[PDB]
Amino acid sequence: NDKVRFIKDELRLLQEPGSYVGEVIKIVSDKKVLVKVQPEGKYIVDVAKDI
Amino acid sequence: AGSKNDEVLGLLLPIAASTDLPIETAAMASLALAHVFVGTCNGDITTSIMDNFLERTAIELKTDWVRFLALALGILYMGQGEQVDDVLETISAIEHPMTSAIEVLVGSCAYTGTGDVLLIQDLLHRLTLAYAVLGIALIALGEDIGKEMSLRHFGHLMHYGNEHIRRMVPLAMGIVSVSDPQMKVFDTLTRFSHDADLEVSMNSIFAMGLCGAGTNNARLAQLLRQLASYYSREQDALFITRLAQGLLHLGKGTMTMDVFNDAHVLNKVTLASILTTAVGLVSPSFMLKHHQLFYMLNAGIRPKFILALNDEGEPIKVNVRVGQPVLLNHGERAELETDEYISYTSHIEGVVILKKNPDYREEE
Amino acid sequence: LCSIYDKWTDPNLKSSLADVLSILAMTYSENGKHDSLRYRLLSDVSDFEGWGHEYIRHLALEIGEVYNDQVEKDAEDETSSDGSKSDGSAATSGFEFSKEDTLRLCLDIVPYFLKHNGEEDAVDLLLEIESIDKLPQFVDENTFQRVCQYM
Amino acid sequence: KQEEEKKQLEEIRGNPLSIGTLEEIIDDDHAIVTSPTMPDYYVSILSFVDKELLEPGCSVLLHHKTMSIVGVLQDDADPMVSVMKMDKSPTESYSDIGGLESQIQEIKESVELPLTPPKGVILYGAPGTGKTLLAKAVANQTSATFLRIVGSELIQKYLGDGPRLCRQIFKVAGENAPSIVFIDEIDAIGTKRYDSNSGGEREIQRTMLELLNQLDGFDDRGDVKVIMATNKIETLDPALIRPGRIDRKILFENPDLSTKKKILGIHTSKMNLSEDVNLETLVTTKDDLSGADIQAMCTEAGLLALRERRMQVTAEDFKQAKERV
Repeated sequence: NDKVRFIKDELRLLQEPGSYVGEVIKIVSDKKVLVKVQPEGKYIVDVAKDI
Repeated sequence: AGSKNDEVLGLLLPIAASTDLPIETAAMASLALAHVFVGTCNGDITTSIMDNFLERTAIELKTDWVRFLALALGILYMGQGEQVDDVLETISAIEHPMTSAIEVLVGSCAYTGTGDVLLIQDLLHRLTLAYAVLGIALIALGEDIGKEMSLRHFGHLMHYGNEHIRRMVPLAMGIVSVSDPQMKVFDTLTRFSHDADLEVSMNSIFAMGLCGAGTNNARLAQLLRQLASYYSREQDALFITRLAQGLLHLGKGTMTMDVFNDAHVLNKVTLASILTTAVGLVSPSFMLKHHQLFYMLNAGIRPKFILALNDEGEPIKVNVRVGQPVLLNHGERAELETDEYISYTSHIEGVVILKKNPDYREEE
Repeated sequence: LCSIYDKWTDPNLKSSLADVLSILAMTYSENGKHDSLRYRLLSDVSDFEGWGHEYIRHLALEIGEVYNDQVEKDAEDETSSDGSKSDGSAATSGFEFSKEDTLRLCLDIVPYFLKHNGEEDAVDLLLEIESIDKLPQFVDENTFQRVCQYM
Repeated sequence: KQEEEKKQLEEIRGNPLSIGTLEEIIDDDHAIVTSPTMPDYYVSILSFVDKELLEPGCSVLLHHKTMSIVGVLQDDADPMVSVMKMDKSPTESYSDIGGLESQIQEIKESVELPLTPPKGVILYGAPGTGKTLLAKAVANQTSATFLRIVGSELIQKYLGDGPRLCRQIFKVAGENAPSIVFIDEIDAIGTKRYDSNSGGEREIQRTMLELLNQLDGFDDRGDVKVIMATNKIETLDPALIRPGRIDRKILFENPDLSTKKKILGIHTSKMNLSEDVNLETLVTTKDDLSGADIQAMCTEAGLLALRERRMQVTAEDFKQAKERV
């Protein structure tokens, strides 16, 4: 089972929308980090709750 | 101020015990008794208003007789160290924007300059209010960290939507305007004159004469030439422009308000008449009381002043270097002069008794 | 000659014997904390007019710093007003906050810069030294006017 | 409390929403926007904050919806203007710069003198002694709002910023008046090239010409003035010069021995020395250096006396330091 679940586990992760690497341009007090997406332009956008 | 006496206190303290602003007048009597004992610990008034404020004498319900007594002790103690402590008991007790700030502001003049960076620390929080806006004007006196950014922030403080500050600043401007004026808002006071308020106009008419009082154009440029294009759109405007254009030319348009003078020393004569004019001088604007509050500034108003003196040391022919007005004979007009000729000790700006090199020696 | 050196609180007198036996203790080969330093604590003049040996440089600045915070920061906190006019204030005044050792070691250093005439610059140092040994004995003499005006 | 009062104003928006650029603010309280991803939509603010707070062609609060304008978004990406050194009664005065007085009078008579006439000057010559130091001198001596901008700073390849950038500068020039207009190092927006087409940048001229349109749009009795600092004389419009408006070209040259000596006497004494070091000692051995190698002689002298392990520098070190730097 060690594998089994674990193996299975990745399949989940093997299903992604994605994770955008992005270029934070800055934040504001808004807690929306002002971010240029790498190919895209900037988007001031909330963060991960843990960051 | 300069004559200070217990008598009008002893007059106005039972009047203060009688506590009536519209009759006893005791409210601003405390404010006058604030302009009496300035810069000294007066044990009587310390207890007197402690026997007024805390006792909440007679009519006091209003925040009025609360505050009229507050700043009353708030002027007097100044500079005494340990002996200033009971002044907060009348001030910082009752909760207002005058409250948690003055907790250490009674030290500001008692510190005679401060050693702690605490000044900008806490005061910024309430800032980030009219006399909280004012709170930093004391910070520039003794601490180097709180002197600077006020300049282009003043009219920006004026730029804040609330008249609370928008009345505060044009009143807080005049003293600063003849010290470190806000040049653009001079035009924006014009633009905002009628903008959301015609009392802003009333002030944007009136307070232009205030800032334009004895200082004219130069640093004050964008303010005053509007008072020349201000004449009458209204008889009240025509009245307040007549306030303004009188204040514009107040002192023949040549005067200056600088609390500090070139001797490396402060003045609490003026500083006593400042915040009294803040609760007063309310005729065109909020905190309104009555007309005659205009002239309380007369304790501190200066003309631009250089007294050049020879080895007579009192008015005599003698001259500094070039003026505007000329080489200055005694009591001729100028300000802030490091000139050629020597004084008796520590040549500085300002009033200087001129002594001359014996080789070229001259009265000048 | 060790017992004439016993009572050490002097602002001046004990000086040279604490210079003499110490240079004698320095020529004794002791350049560190030794009989020499015990003299340096107790030299309130070791070499003032004269030039200091390796004696002053090492042994002063060892306790010249031990002196520093001994007197310095006693005055940042207090219940009374700031400033004192007393020459007898070493910041051992009231309760003892300061070793006269450190004091007189510095009260060599205080003369050591009494001759130096570093008045204007030494202010903020002497403020960040805050040695009420120093500035009274830092200038007891010379010109009081301009020297101490830019103080 | 106000938290939610404000937060509801946020709760309006939804999120994360899209940073996106305006194109045209329109009074419909719509406006057409600009996306780096290039959806560009004629769309409305969410109105509490103001259209006026922003400009057509500025990055603004936009939903992901139509990129509906959410409200005022900075677009803090730049300052309040293009790229500027904003100073008022600036540090440098004619005294601090050593004797430049030859052209100080040029900047004096043009700017200082009329303030009681031409609208400004052209700086040329060398920076760090003549131009930059003169730049603030009468600007300080008139004590007005000194706006320092380099053509490389402004070197805008985007069409219309270079003018808008300059306009953002002219925005300050009009409101912040009295405003000293300083313009540094134009090799790029100021070279009109040969043509309006085929690979030559209009935004060169378009920056300049509108900068010039706004330059030629003012002349004074001495209140507000302009400064042109750069080494390329003829790449620029004569209307940019416009003889009669800027007739002052201030072209600095290596400070002459006394003007040198003033920068010397200033910068010699301000690097510690041994009285062996002397002005005419340092004057004479020079080729007529700039005011900098004056300093630079003095600067390194410390380091060469630091190379001598001494803070009080010998006369040779300066002589070395100059003949080094």
